Parts: sequence; structure tokens; C-alpha cells
Amino acid sequence: IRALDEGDIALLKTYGQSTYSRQIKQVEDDIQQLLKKINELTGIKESDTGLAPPALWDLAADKQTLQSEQPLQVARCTKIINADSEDPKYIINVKQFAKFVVDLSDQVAPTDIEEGMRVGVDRNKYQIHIPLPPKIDPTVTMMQVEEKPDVTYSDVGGCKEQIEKLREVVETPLLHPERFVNLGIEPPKGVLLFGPPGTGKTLCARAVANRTDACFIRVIGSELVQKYVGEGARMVRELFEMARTKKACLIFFDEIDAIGGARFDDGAGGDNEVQRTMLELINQLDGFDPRGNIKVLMATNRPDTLDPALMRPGRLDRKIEFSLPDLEGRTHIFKIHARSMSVERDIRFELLARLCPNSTGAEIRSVCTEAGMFAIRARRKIATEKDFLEAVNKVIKSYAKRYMTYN
Amino acid sequence: GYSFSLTTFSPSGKLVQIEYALAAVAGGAPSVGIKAANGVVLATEKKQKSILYDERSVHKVEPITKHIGLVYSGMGPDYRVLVHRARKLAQQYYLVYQEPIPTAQLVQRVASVMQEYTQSGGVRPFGVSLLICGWNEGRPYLFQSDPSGAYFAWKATAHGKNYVNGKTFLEKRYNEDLELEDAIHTAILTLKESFEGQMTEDNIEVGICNEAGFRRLTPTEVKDYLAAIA
Amino acid sequence: CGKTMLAKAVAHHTTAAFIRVVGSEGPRMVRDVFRLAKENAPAIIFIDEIDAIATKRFDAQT
Amino acid sequence: RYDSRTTIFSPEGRLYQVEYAMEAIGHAGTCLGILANDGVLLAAERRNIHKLLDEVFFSEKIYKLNEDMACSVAGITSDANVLTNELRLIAQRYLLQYQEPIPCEQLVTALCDIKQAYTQFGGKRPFGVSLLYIGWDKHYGFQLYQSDPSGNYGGWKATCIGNNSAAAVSMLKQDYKEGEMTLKSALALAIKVLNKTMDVSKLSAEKVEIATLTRENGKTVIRVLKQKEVEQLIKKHEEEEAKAEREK
Amino acid sequence: YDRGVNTFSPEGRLFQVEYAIEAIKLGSTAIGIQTSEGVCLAVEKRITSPLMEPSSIEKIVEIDAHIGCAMSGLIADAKTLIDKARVETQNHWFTYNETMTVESVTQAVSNLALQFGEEDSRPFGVALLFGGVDEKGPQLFHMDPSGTFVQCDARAIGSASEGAQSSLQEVYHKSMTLKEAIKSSLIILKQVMEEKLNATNIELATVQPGQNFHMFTKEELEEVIKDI
Amino acid sequence: SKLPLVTPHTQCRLKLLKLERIKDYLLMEEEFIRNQKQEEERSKVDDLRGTPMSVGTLEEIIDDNHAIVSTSVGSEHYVSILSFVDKDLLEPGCSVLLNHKVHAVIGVLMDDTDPLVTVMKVEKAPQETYADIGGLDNQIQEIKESVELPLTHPEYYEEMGIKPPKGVILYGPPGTGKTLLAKAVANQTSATFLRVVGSELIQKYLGDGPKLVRELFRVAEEHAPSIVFIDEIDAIGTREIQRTMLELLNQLDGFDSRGDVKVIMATNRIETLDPALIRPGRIDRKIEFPLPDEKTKKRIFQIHTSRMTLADDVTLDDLIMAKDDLSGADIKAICTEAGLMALRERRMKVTNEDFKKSKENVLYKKQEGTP
Amino acid sequence: SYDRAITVFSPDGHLFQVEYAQEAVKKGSTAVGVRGRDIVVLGVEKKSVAKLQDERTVRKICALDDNVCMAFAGLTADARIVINRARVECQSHRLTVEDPVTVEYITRYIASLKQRYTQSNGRRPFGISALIVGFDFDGTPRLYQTDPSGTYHAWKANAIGRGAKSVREFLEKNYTDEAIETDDLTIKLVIKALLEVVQSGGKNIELAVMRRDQSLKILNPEEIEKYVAEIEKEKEENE
Amino acid sequence: AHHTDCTFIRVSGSELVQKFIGEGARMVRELFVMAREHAPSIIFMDEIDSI
Ligand SMILES: Nc1ncnc2c1ncn2[C@@H]1O[C@H](COP(=O)(O)OP(=O)(O)O)[C@@H](O)[C@H]1O
Ligand SMILES: Nc1ncnc2c1ncn2[C@@H]1O[C@H](COP(=O)(O)OP(=O)(O)O)[C@@H](O)[C@H]1O
Ligand SMILES: Nc1ncnc2c1ncn2[C@@H]1O[C@H](COP(=O)(O)OP(=O)(O)O)[C@@H](O)[C@H]1O
Repeated sequence: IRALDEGDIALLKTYGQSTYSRQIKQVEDDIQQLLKKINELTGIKESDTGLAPPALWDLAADKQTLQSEQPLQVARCTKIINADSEDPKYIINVKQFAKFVVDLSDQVAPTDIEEGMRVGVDRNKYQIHIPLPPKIDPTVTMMQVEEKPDVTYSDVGGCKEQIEKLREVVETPLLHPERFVNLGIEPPKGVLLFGPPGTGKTLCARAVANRTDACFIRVIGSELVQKYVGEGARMVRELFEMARTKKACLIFFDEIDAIGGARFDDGAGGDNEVQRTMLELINQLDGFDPRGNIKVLMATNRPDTLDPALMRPGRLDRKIEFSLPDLEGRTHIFKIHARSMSVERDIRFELLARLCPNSTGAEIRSVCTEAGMFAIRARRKIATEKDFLEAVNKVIKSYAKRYMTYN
Repeated sequence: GYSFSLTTFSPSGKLVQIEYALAAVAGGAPSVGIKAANGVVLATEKKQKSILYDERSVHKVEPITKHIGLVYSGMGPDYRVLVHRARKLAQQYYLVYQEPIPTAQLVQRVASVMQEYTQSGGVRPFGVSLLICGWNEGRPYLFQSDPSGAYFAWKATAHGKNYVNGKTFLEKRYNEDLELEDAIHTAILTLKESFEGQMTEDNIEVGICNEAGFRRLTPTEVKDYLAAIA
Repeated sequence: CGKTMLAKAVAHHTTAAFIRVVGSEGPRMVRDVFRLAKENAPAIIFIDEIDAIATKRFDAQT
Repeated sequence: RYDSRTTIFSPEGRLYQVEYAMEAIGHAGTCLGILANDGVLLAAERRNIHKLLDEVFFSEKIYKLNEDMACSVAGITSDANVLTNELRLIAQRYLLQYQEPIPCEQLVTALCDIKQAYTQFGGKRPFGVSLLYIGWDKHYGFQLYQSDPSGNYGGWKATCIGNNSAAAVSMLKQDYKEGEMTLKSALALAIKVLNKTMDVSKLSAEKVEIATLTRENGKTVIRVLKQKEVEQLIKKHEEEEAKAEREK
Repeated sequence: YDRGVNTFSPEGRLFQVEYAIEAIKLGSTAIGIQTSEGVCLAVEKRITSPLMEPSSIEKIVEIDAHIGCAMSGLIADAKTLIDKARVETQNHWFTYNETMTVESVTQAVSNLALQFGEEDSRPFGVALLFGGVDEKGPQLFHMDPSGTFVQCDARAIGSASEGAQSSLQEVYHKSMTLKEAIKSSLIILKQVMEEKLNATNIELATVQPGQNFHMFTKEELEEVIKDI
Repeated sequence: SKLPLVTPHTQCRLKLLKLERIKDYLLMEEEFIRNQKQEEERSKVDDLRGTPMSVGTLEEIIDDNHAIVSTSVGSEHYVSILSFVDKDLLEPGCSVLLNHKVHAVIGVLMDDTDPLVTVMKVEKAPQETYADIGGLDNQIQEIKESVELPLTHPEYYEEMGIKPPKGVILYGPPGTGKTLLAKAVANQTSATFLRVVGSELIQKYLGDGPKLVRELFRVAEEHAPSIVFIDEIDAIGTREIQRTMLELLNQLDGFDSRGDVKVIMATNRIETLDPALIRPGRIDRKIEFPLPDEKTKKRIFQIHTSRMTLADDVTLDDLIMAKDDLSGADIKAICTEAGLMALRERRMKVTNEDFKKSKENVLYKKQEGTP
Repeated sequence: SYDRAITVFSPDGHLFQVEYAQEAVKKGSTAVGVRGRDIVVLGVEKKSVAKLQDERTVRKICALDDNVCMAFAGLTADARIVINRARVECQSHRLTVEDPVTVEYITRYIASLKQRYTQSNGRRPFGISALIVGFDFDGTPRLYQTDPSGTYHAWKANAIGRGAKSVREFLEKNYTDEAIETDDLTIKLVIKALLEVVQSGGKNIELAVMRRDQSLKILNPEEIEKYVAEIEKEKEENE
Repeated sequence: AHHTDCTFIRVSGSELVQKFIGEGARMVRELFVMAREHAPSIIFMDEIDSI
């Protein structure tokens, strides 16, 4: 067949039109052009700024302070010359700018200034006047939780021994140091949590963080693993320094299997960098210099995978096992999950528990939720035992999900 | 590539090991075989690494039967094992049928053994190209077999080092009504073209099949053709 | 035998700039050396023992 | 690796090695069994192209299993030779046992079965040969069969394999004839398809090898076409294309 | 250390037949109980469709008029093991005229199981439970692809064997009547494994010392269904 | 803002009337805008921030009105904060406007960094709707119950005391409409849509994978009501790649409270998925996308051929019939190629035979292999 | 330890190569067998005679006994091999055993052959499944299916091949628990199933019938089209 | 590309491979990023069979 000659497309797009074509495409072009005219007439949209509610701010104090104070630059202090201790002289490093020899102000005092110490300095004389806190890496400091999760130990089901033994280490010495000190015992400082996925390890971590009352820092595998070498080790250094700053602190590592992988060499050097980061960590937990009042929690799904030095007691003193819940534990967690719902009073939960196979607590919450959706899809405001049994069937058959290899 | 194993196919359908064998072929000794009007002439060079090598101690043209002459491409030891097999096969045919083995049929059996070595995963083919001259029922025959198990009939051909020049030579320097003497002259001429360095009675050896019988040239006759001629 | 000598001598007598890469040194490298050659209009590229990369093509396995 | 050994399936279950054997057959010389009645033919043009080629047998593609059986060759040369020898051996077994000619389908199935058995066991390379059969037997008379490396066999009235096999079967399905399409029309159509598939203008006689089976005296004869008959066949096809030109 | 059983790992474990235990796991479960009254076996069919003949799946078999068998894993290898057990019983009885001890049947099947790297294929990916009687006692035995076997009073094999085994352990004692052990097995299989009992996907086989006939339970499950 | 959707598509005067209605309204816009104080506030603040104002980064806040700011030269300055700056809008990493002379903080600048995830924020869902999908009713109710109802009406779940489901996997043969359904649900509830294609989270850099997923969840929670789509999760789903899996799994299940962001993950090889990523706790909703049946195929044919001019002779049933051999994408392919075939022979009105040969050719190109 | 072989197991215990054989069977065409009240019927589709091809030679239905018949779907080369083995086994069993062959014995033989072919290194398994219908179930009809895993089962009605997922459900949709009175009705149901052919034309369906006492019976295309017409008349009742 | 006035962008399949995971995906996606930002254009993958 011959190709579409220009006349052929012309007649194709002319003969086949309705008697409306011209009007409605012209009207559409007017749509577009009138839209553009409206856009150019209204101008661009104001992106604006901060400017808190007008009654809140200003005062002549703002401009007076702006014209009276000094925009101090920030400099690393170094090598207090201390040549005669009547005027000591200091060295400062203005990053990517310069290095200066300076003195204190009439306000600050020599005892207030230490080496390093990240001091502030004026802009033209470069005289030092302000004590500034050290540079904590932002991607390390946002790691502090700053908000307790809405979970308590009562929400954890079945694992009475596990929660007792973990509270013995992460909560009891902080709450009651007298028991340990008057008996003259040193409590453990490292707890590892291991078990199958979905057994409640992260839930126990959430409960601990809610009941900690001290500085609690979560840690995730992705946070430590930077791209550039040594950077993850650097962040862990800053993290442990931050923990030392707090009067006691709790450190939680979630899925430490991401970094704690056992060292291997013959794999053309292997991952190595992750091994270097976990090596800086393995030193920080217990190396030179005492760790301090830093109690540390790790949870992982592969306890055997971590490097043996990380399993080592003195850094991981108490190891806890979260196994698949027993019948009593299944009943307890079913009660706990059913507390929040609007259900029948006569739900015989232990029946549902004994219908459950070796199901983790995540499965229990899932089947409870599936009962919730059954009730909601039925529009009923009460979840019934029939809803719970359909939920059990759905969840269990879904997990179970030719297959002629069977018997 | 697909050459470390002999019993597998490549995605394009090639069994790379056997063209590797053919690459070993044509890297060996140059040799040229042509068919004249009456007889068949096969010529091959004899040039060793050092002058110490007494070349007459190692013949290259071998009579399978009194009516069959055989030449190879250069793979010495593989040629020897294959020529032993060919001699025994010719003897079996000679005794079974009470008649001498046909040249084409002899080449068929030799290529059949060749194919037998082109299978399994723990053996390799003999990377040898075989030129067979023979007389059968008053007709002269020149055949060529290759390690793949295939065989063909050539009025004239050549293999070994610098074989393309021999091919062009026998393309323009040949006609099917050549006499035996002129056939040997054409053979030594294409040998001169293909070979590097001069030759004497020492450096060439030639076998000629005539319908009465086959015979390998004495080195003196080889010099008579190669030297003082052409 | 003097391949590199003679190429270098040709480059020195001419206004060319002599870039050299040995074949034992993937395709990104080839594109980079060609681009580098483009940067100097009369430049000359020399590949040393290119046979290793220019051997016959067949069905490749690994 | 899956493709390295014949006994390993793909995750989809396909076998790579026999597929590679068919793509090998893709390189084979064009050869077909043509559509004929009261006769059959196996035309197989020779890929051999060189002046000093002797072609002393005058036949290297079509092999006569017996005076009522002929087979074509398209595949590995040595594999094809050993396979043809095995065909003659199997026919000899059947005849010596029965003193009756072997049926076409039975012999074809026997060869394809031993081929499948060879492909099935490990440490062994599949026979990279496909082939065609032209025969006459008691049960069905004139028959043309096609067989592949996997051991698959089938009946085709007109089929072609080798170089441009798809194109050949395509124009065979294009100008397909049936019924009164006798042996001579089969020669004409084979000449047409050979000229179309081959790139040679005025296709040369020596480049093509043709054979045909015809029931003479009830004892049958298989004649492989000599130079002269091919010559006037090709010349007649050339003047036939000239006649087709004359219509304009 | 993946090619076969002829490779030893640094911990000594052969990294081929652990996958045979895992192949035991993928198969449907089987339960066996050893009681003084009789030895019983229960078996789940995992029936794909009702168009299937339920008896066609031979996951419950009769080795001999004094011994029955159930098993989990691969069905073809299981059938081969069952065939050997039957021919071994036939030969030993026809020659010696003494009853084959069930333990001896386990020994013979295990000796076959030791034929993948011990002579001159692959481990038989199936675990078996035998329940039999003899002139000296009614017994239940279990064996695995590794060729080891053990005497058990209450054993569970196949998929989800852990929960069923825990329930079977908790319900079992040495003085159960066969009726109570059977009923406990049925209620356990009902609660944990699939669903309420039905003749289409579950099968039972019991053996008593004085009963060489009707080694199975068939077309009488009705009295169970209403009274379960 | 965007135009209304005119919903006749055949060329009829109803389409016209809707159009000139729209023209009327935009013309009133033009009229109104063409037919055409706080100097105290400006004279204080916008004169205190004397032009020009530099742009820098906030690092830390030390006092109520004192903070550390870096600039593009990399220097660090302890400066004061003027009272009008919203303190709650200030955090480490925030872009801040600064007085040129005294570097004093004079306001927060709305963020214009993190370019890549800013691009994958797409938000350009409106090309489809639940209308554009026909016959996937079971899947529609499932995903509505899982992700759409909790976003539109979380009241039911909060009243029930239910924490809503927090993960959905879609699976099935390709071309069944998983991506279309995800885009459609993104359109139904106007919550911000996030799409990231599978292998694209796999990166050469060791950190870039987990880092990319972390920043994607960060931006998702920043947009608050959001839906994140990972198509071909198989590319990651089936140490470094496993570490990205661990990051995603913990972002799903792990510490902190995720809130409102929903997760849709589409796979073609669900059975090859690793057990960890299919979390019973998180992923409680697995939605299969079977190959369309006769009714669904008919619906897809009507939907796709609806916008095409059709002849009378088209008997859709012979196109619908045979078996469930193909998906919706193949149906769109048949419709398109039938359009081209009608075009070649110069029909702007496709006929039945066009679709017949179109389906035949598609089935030819569908699968392959030697007999 | 991934599959890479036939005699090694994946870490979860599955043998992947038998699954690959199952997939190879899934690539094959449709094959739906049933057993009726007294007769057994079979219908094979997707003949696709390629004009120059003559359909008869391929023999999509093969009988190897005094009375038993069906081909094996998958790769037809393995089908012919197992056809030869079935011929040899049935003839040998009839000649050697005191009583003639039964369908159960031949089904077990085929299953054991497939298993013994699978259970070794360097031996490619038969990637073909089959549906066996026999007469001598003590003078009753019955149907078996054979799976390349070396496994055999006994169906009332089964489907394998490209439509295995579909037609089986179709069977589950309407396989009447009432034994099919007027087994012609069962043949009409088989024809309705064959209307679900890969080409769905129904004009090239090759059908066989055997009444559990008769020998092999073959249905010609015109008489099969008669049953197709009866099925179409039944389908047109929806008006 | 010349006659239809659309822009020409060429990237060979051999250029696609690269020595690192996560680079071919990135390079293809950004190749189509140039494709979209150039607007009317044609994308060439010479020797796509290499991948
Ligand atoms: N013993 C339990 N009691 C109450 N809730 C539980 C229990 N085990 C699991 N859950 C529920 O299931 C989830 C389990 O997650 P978790 O196991 O902590 O993750 P990970 O395995 O990554 O640590 C929790 O959100 C919790 O709500
Ligand atoms: N013809 C020659 N005359 C002088 N020196 C030579 C000659 N050929 C090679 N050389 C010596 O060999 C060295 C390397 O030679 P090179 O140019 O690398 O040859 P090729 O390129 O063949 O390897 C040079 O330093 C040079 O001194
Ligand atoms: N049920 C359906 N309704 C409408 N269109 C569909 C349907 N199923 C598939 N499609 C077509 O297929 C394409 C979507 O394919 P999809 O299955 O979403 O891709 P993926 O497999 O990558 O998720 C769309 O172009 C759409 O037009």
C-alpha cells in the first residue's frame, strides 16, 4: 500500500470530521491562550518567607540588637599557647578561611575556654567571645528519638521472662542504682535481642524507649552505612560522644545484622567498609577508655551472623530469645490486641489461639486487623467471633498460599 | 568460547573445538595434491628445525595400499595414529571383500573414525587434514578429509601454511588434461610458491598414484623434479 | 622491531600528538581514548598488540 | 549453565541445545521435497561452490536408502553421513528380518527414535541434522516426511529446509497446487522455488542436485537427475519467466 | 560444598541431605501413635480437587497384613520404598515362614536409603512411619532419608510437624486406649492442620496383634463425624 | 489548578456547550482581573532585611534567637535570629535567608534541594481514574479497604480501635493493570503519589540504596497523606541489596510511628519473593491480578475502543471469545494496531476485519518457540 | 546451592528440574480426558494442518494395546519413545502374564519408567504428561494421569496442557456427579470442552471413544461436528 | 531524525553495560530524561542485542 500522500492525510482529516470540528478545536486553542493570558495577568505566585504572625514579632529591640551585636564567626580552638598564663593566647581555625592566633575577650575567662571546644570569634579583630557547644553531626543528632512511642510493657504479650531480664539491665540500674551499689555489683551493659521476624523485638524496644526516662537513641542499619570510607565510623564516634554527654543514655540498634556481619577476607577484601564501621563500634562498646553509663540494646533476626567479637560478653552481656508464642502467650497477645477494639464480650480468645499455628505476634496483630476489616466491610460496629474465624482462615491460608512434590 | 567441551552446541550452532582443530590445520606443513589426466600427485615439504634432523628417517607420504598414497596437513603424531587406523581399515576391507578398498570408500571409513573421535567429553579429534590419492577401476581419485569427519573430492587442492596462495595457483595453474610429468611440475611449482626457503632432494617428498600402482618418490627423483627444473 | 620507534618518529616529524594504549589494558576506555584523540585535531592514536582484543568473534560464554 | 548440557531444561522447560541445532540447520543448503502425485522428488541444490570440486559421486545431498527409499541431507556433514549409514543399516535389519520393504513411517520413526535416545542421555551432543524422506510403501505409497534433531517427525506434501527455508515454504504455500499437480509440475515448481531462493541469476546446473522416485513396473526407480535434464529444466523455467514478462 | 554428599563442610555436615530433611518438610504431614491396644496412623491427603479419586493418592499404604505405613515427602520415592518393603516382607516370609519384625522392615528400607553415595544417585527425599504388630509386641517406627530410624510412641512428620508433634506429645501417655488416642489425633489434626474431618482428605489405618484383616479405616468414618 | 473534565468525547454540541461555558468563565476571569496599606510592616521588616539577602544553611539553634549558619563559601557564623522568623519552621539543614552585612537570620526559605526525590514526587496522577479500569472489582474493593478507605475515612478504623493495614502487594502477569490501579487509587484520593521503579533503587554506591529509600520515606511522611508505589519490587524483592531490603523492611515495620503514608508494591514474580519482605505483620493484603476473563475482556475492549470511530460490522464478541489468553495491555495493543491498519487502507472508521487481523497478528507476536 | 542439575536439592528441599519438566508440559497443547458411565472419550485440538502438511502423520492419538490409547503431551519425541516402550510393555505383559493387561499396571509401568529415568545424573527426564483410559477395570471404565515426576493418579476427568488451568475449572464447573447417562452426553461435554481449543474453531478436533468393552473407536470430523451442533443447540437455549 | 526535525540522541547497548550494578538503570533513566527535556526527539540504541 502506498504511503499517506499529503493530500491523503488532508482528505483523511477533512472528510471524516463532524460539522463541529473547526469550532471546537478553535475554542480549545482559545482555552489554552486565555489560560496563558490569565497566568501572565495574575503574575507569579508569591513564594514568601517566614514572618510569624504580625502581632508576635519585631519591637525596636530587633533592629537595636541587629545594629548593636556582632555576627560572630565560628572557629575550632587549638593549642592554647599559655606561654605565661597571664595572657595565654589561643589558635583558631576558621574553616576553609584561615588560621589565627587570638586572645579572649573582657567577658570570657580562661577556665571557660578549652582546646578544640569549637569557640566563636568576632569578625574583624577575631577576638574570642562565646562558649559554643561542639559540632554534632546533624544526621547523628536527629537519631535521638525526641518522642516516646505509645507502647508500654503491658502491651507486650507472653514474654514475661524476656521483658523481666531486659528491664533488669536497661531499666533497673537507671531506676534503682541503690540495689546494685549497696550490694556492690556491676550490672550488665549490653543486651542483644534475637528471634524470628515479627515476634515483638522492635515492640520491646519501643516499650523500653517509652519507659526509659533517659536519653534514648534508636539506630538503624542504613544510618551507619555511608558511602564514603570511615564516615560511618565517624558517625558512630559522634553518636557515642553524644551518649557520653547525656547523664546516662540508652542506645538501640535495630537489625544490627546490617553491619555486624562476621569479618571475612578472601572475598577480594569483602565489604570491608561495613566491617570497618562495626570494628569502630566494637571498639566503642568496649576498647580503651571505659564506655560510661551507656546501656546498649541490639535486636537482630540472625544472631549467628554477627561477628563473634560483637556477641562477646562485656559488650553484649545478656542475650534474649523471642521464640514463637506459646498457647498462653497467644491468648495473652490476643487479649492485648483486642483491648482496643469494639468487639463482643464473649469472644473465646483461647479457642482462636489454639486454632493458631506457630504464628508470630505479627500474625496475631494481622488477624486481629483482618477481623477489623471484616467487621467494617460488613458495616457492623461490633466485631464478632465469626469475623475472627474468617480472619484466622484468611491469614493462615494466605500465609500457606504445580505442588505435586507433596505426599 | 564453546571449545572447552566437545559434546555441546553453541547458540549459533557451531562446535567451536573442531574449527579450532581446522585452525591447527593449515598452520602445519604445507602440501598440495592435484589430479592429472592419468595419475594423482601429492607433494609435501620436509624442513625441520635443525640440520641434525635426518629427514629421511621420517617419511610423510605413506602408502596405505600399493594403490593408495596418503599425505597429511602437519599434525605428525595424530597423523601417525590415524594412518595406522587407515592401514588397518584398508586391510579389513581388502580381506572382507577380497578386493582392494575403493579410494572414496577408504576415505569414508577414515572420516567415519574421525567423526567417532568428534564426540564424548574426554577426547579430542586429530587436527589433521588428509589428502588421499588412489586408483580405482582405472579411474584416478584425489580426496580430502578433515577432522570434522567430512570428506570431499578435489581435482586439485592444497592445505597447510600459506594455503590460499596454493588455492589461487591451482585455480589458474591447472587444467584437467595435465600429463603426469607436467602434474608433478605443477605440484612442485605450487610448493615453491607456498613454501619459504629453497628445496633440494632433502626438502620435499612426493607420492604419485598411477593406475598400475602408487609409489612415493625417492629424494633423488624429488630433486630431479624440483631442481634443474622449474 | 621498530613499530613504536617508527610511529614515534613519524609523530615527531609531523605536527601530530602521539597517544598510545596497549591492548592488554572496557569499551568505555576505547571511547575515552577516541575522545582524547578528538581534542587534538592532528593527533595520532597507537594501539600496541591489539590482537588480544581483536581476535575472531564467536559465541562468547563468560 | 543450562545451555551447556542437553539434559538440563530451561526454567520455562525449553531445551536450548536442540534449538541451537535448528538454528544450525538454518545454515544448511536449501533443499526441499516438492509436491507431486504419481511420483515424488527430492531436489537439493549443492552449496559446494568451487572450480576444483570434483563431485565424483555426482550426488552428495540425496542418498538412496533403497530403490524405493531416498533421503535428503541438511545438517552436520559427518553426522549426516553416519546417520545415512544408520538408515541403510536399519532398512537392512527390517528387510533381512521380514524380506519385505520397510514402510516409510516406520523407518522414519525408528531413526527419529534413536536420535531422541542419543539426545536424551548425558555426555552426548544432539545430532544437528534435519532431513527429508521420499518413499513408496504398501500402506500409503508415495510419502514425503520431515525430521528434526529433537527426534520429531511429520508428514509434509511439500516442504523445504536449509537456507531461506521459511521463504521457500512461504512461496510454496503461495502458489500451492493440488490434485492434477503431477510430477512434471513438481519439477517446474521446484525449479521456480530454487531460482527464487538462490541468489544466482540463471541458476547453474552443477549448483543443483535433484532426484525423483517413480513407480516403474511396481518395483519403482529412484533417478538422480543428470546435468542435461537439469539444463533444459532451468532453461525452460527461464523462458517461462520470459513468457510471464511477455504478458506485460 | 554443594555438588553432592561426597563433599564435607568445615563443620562436617554434608550440605546435600539437610535439603532432604527440608524436602520432608515440604510434604504433607503424617501422624503415628503407638498404643498397647493398637498402633495407628493418620494421614492428610492435601486433595487438589474432588474430581480426584481420593484413594488414588497412596499416602496411606498396607505393607503387609501385619504392618501399615504412612509417610511424608516425595510420593514417587515413597512408593519405591513401599514396594521394597512389601517385596522384602514377601521374600523373608516365603523363605523363613517367620513374621518380619517391623524393625527389620525399617532396617531393610534404611539399607536401601543408603544407596546414593555408598556404592560404585541422590538421597530418597521422603520420611516414613511404620506401624506394625508381631509375636513380641506392637510397634511404631520412624525413618528419614539419611537411613537412620528410631522407635517412637507418637511421631509427626511433614509440613507443620512441630505444632502437631507438640500437641501429640502433650496428649500422649503410656496407658491410652486406642480409641482415646485416635480421637485425640483426629481433634488435633482438625484444630491445627486444615479443617473438620472428612473422608475426602484424611485417612486412618490401625493395626492390632490379633487382626490381620481390614488393616485400614474405610466407609465407616460416619460414626466419627457425628460424635467427634 | 486545572480545567474541568468535559465528558462527552464524541463530537457533539454538548461538548461545545460545556466548552463555551468554560470560555465564558475564563473570560469573566479576564474581565475581573483587567478592571483594576501595610507600609508600616514592610518599612520595619523588609527594610531590616535590607536588600540583598544571602541564602545559607542552618546548622544548629543555640538560644531562643541565636543560631549557627553556614554559607556557600563554607564559613560558619554564630548569628542572631530576628523575632519574625518562625522558629518551628527552622531545623538543621534548612535553607535560611540572611542579612547581607550582618548575616542575621531573617527568614526561612522554602526548600528547593533534594532534586531527585523532588522529581519522583510526580503528583501527576490525573491521567486515569477508577473509570479507566473495568472489571477489576475484587481488586478495587481490596485496595480501597486497605489504603483508600483509611485515607478518606480513617474514622471507621479509629472508632473500631483498629490500626489500619500498613502494606499492600499487587501481583499477577504483566499488563493486567497493577500500575494502572495504583495510579487510579492515587487519583481517587488526592493524597500525594510517589512512584519509584524497582531496579532504580539499586545503585552502584554502597549507601545510595538504603539512603534513597530513607529519603523517599522522609519526603513521603513530609507530604503526610501520601502513597508510595514500588513497581517491579522483584528487582530488589527476590549483602548490599539484602541491606536495602532490611532498610525497607524496617522502614515498614520498625521503630518510630510511620503515620499515614501507604505502600503499594507491584511484582510479576510474587512466588520468588523472599519471606522477609512479605511481612504478615505489615503486608496483610496481597491482591492477585488474574488474566482478564470474558466479561473483563469485553469491558477493556469497550473502554479502549470507545475513543475510536467504529463501523457497524464490528462484532466485539468474536474478539472477546476463545480463552483468557491475554491481558489488558495486549488488548490496548490490538486496539492501537487495528487503528493503524484501518489508517493504512485509509479508514478513519475501523471495521471488524481490522480487529480480526489485529488480534491474529498480536497472537503471532505473542510468545514464540519451535513446535 | 541452586538447582543447576537434576540430582541435587535446593536448600528448601525442592527439586527444580522436575518443576521445569512440569513447565515444559505446560507449554504443550490442550488434552482433556474423561470417563463416563460406561465409555471413555478423548478429544485433542490445535491440529493446525499447515496446508502443505497432512495431519494424519503426526498421530496425536495413539493406541498401544488390544485396548488402550492416548498420546503424551509435551515434546512429541519423548512421546514416541514412551509410545514404543508402552507397546513393548503391553505386548510383553500380555504374552508373559497368566492374565491380560490392566490399565493400572501399565500406568504404574509408565510412572516407574519416568521415575527411573529421572533418578540419575546425565539422563534427561521425559517432560511429557499423559491421560490413560483403559477398559479392563474389571469391565469398568477409569482414567489415569501420568506426570513427568514419575507419578500417576486416577481421575474421574482431567485436563493437561495449555488449558490445564482453565478446562479443569470448567470440569469443576460442570462435571456432573450424576453418572453421565447416554455417554453420548459425556462426548458432547467433551466437545464443549474442545470448543475451548487453542484455536477454538472446533473443526479439526480429533476424538476417540471406547466403551470399556469395545476396541478403539475414532470419531470422524463430520460426526464430531454433529455433536458440536447438538452442543450449540443446547447453548442457544439461553433465550 | 533529520527530516522529522526531531532531535537525535544515540546511546549504544554496549555503552549501557558498565562495570557496576545500579548504573545501567540510572543511565537509561537519565537518557530518557534528556529525551524528555529535549522534547521532540528520537532515541537510538545501536546494538541493543548486546544487552
Ligand atoms: N508478644 C507480643 N505482644 C504484643 N504484640 C506483639 C507481640 N509480638 C508481636 N507483636 C506485634 O507484632 C509486631 C512485631 O514487630 P517486631 O517483631 O517488633 O519487629 P522486628 O521483628 O523487626 O523486631 C509489633 O508491632 C507488635 O504490635
Ligand atoms: N630498527 C631499529 N633500529 C634501532 N633500534 C631499534 C630498532 N628496532 C628496535 N629498536 C630498539 O628497540 C627498542 C623498542 O623498540 P620498539 O619501538 O618498541 O619496537 P616494537 O614497536 O616493534 O616493539 C627501542 O628502544 C630501540 O632502541
Ligand atoms: N483492567 C484494565 N483496564 C484498563 N486498562 C488495562 C487493564 N489492564 C491492563 N490495562 C492496560 O495495561 C497497561 C497497564 O499495565 P500494568 O499491568 O499496570 O503494567 P505492570 O504490569 O507494569 O503493572 C495500561 O496501559 C492499561 O491501558
